[PDB]
Amino acid sequence: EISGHIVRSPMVGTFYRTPSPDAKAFIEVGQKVNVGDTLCIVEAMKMMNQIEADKSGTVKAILVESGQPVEFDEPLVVIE
Amino acid sequence: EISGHIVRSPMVGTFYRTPSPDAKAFIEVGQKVNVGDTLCIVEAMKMMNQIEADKSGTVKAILVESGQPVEFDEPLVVIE
Ligand SMILES: *C(=O)CCCC[C@@H]1SC[C@@H]2NC(=O)N[C@@H]21
Ligand SMILES: *C(=O)CCCC[C@@H]1SC[C@@H]2NC(=O)N[C@@H]21
Repeated sequence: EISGHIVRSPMVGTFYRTPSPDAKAFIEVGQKVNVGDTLCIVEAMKMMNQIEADKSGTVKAILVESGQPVEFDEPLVVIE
Repeated sequence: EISGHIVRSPMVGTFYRTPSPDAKAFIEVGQKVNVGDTLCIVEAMKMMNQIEADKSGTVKAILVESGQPVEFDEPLVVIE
């Protein structure tokens, strides 16, 4: 059912929506993003990987909640 | 940009995706739901309101994370 371009995790770690515990989220559903825009962060033992959009579009859905563990290739964000 | 049928909060309270702190979520993006299916819970001072689907379709997006406060009429879930 999930149609659109799916941005997947490039690593095993913990998913975060924000640049810090007190900051606002990089993106929200309905937001337009451009190639290169940071969508989220996946962290593993303090190694923090900033996941960027590989194509421009609108954020259709965010599939994981902040603080949740993600696997390699796990769907994170859908862009339409 | 958010196209589809939007299920909104009927009250001011706290949004929860699960029936208990240790349970799995009622729904996930991509899941097909039928009228009457529970999508989430909004809680205010232990008054727990189970939000049900008013139409059948596929969950396109979930707009709030568990434990976050929601306002009256705030968009919660999008059904396509
Ligand atoms: C390390 O274990 C200390 C906490 C690290 C927090 C980082 S900053 C970027 C991520 N966003 C967030 O909310 N927490 C993560
Ligand atoms: C009251 O303040 C005690 C905690 C109430 C927990 C309830 S059970 C249904 C909701 N889901 C969840 O994860 N927590 C909420």
